[PDB]
Amino acid sequence: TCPFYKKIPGTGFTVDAFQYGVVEGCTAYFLTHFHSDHYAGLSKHFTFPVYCSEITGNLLKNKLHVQEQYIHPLPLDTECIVNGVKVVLLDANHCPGAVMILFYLPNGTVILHTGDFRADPSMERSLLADQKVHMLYLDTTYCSPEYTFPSQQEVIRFAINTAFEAVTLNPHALVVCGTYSIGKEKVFLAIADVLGSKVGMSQEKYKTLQCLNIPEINSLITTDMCSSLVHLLPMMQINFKGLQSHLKKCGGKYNQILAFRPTGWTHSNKFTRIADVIPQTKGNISIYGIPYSEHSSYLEMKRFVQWLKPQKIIPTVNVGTWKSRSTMEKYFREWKLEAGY
Ligand code: NI
Repeated sequence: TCPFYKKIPGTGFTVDAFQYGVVEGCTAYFLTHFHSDHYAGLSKHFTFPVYCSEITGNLLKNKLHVQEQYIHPLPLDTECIVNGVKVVLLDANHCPGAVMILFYLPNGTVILHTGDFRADPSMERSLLADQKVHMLYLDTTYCSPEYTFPSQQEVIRFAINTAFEAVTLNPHALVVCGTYSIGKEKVFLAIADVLGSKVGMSQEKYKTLQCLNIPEINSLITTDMCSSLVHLLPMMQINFKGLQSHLKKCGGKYNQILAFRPTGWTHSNKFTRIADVIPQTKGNISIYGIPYSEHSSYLEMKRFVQWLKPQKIIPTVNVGTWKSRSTMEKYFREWKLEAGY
């Protein structure tokens, strides 16, 4: 049965609620982004209206085979009436196609559902600036002060510089990057651009990337592995055994691998600056864990919420333990007392 924090009061609407069967009283199912914990339950047999971004709608139709007649894509930054209620979709600065949803309830209440997001000061100048929000359904993934990581720009700078140095020292090195979902495409695209290579990958991943409206994409990716010196592999294969086995398959073209594992936060963020990061190495194989996050840091989260000044906060992440819930509620009260709302 559908939990309370996925229902929007005073509407027929649910958010990211496809794994509960037919939800009583739901006339429209919103989907914030195409990540599996959120789309869990959708297939070609789904027969209710789904509201989402154009990019999420491309993935629904091509990857999950949802029939076209039940996909309702909405443009961003645009007031739209859905089943008699005004809604707006905003960019969530998460993965491609990810949105936040503003709902303007018939009784005058305004609700923001962030989906998954990486808060940014640029959001303070979206359509959020123009009016008050009463309730915030908040992505609280890293809601604790220990969660620090660098900007995405710093992380990409480190990766480009590392890859370009390695391959310039040894023109016979292969670069490999791990993936298990959409998001974080900048990691492998920026490295392939510095090296003058396309990115090589499986037919299934090429298919997924072709749904994302990235400009000039036919110029950046390929299924011809032999023509590429940046390869994408499943995240599970990014270990010494899996990489050794991949190197065997490349027909003696290469004699070294440099591999990247984009993770979220890891406890080595407590001690080591991005500049100082070092790989794990075994023989002719090196593996870098790089803290490329598509979720808010604690400080980014706090800044957003103190700017928005919501009357009530409903967390959507870390909601299963009393310890987590009590910790989050303590930070929300701190933020409110400090800023004075
Ligand atoms: Ni996500």
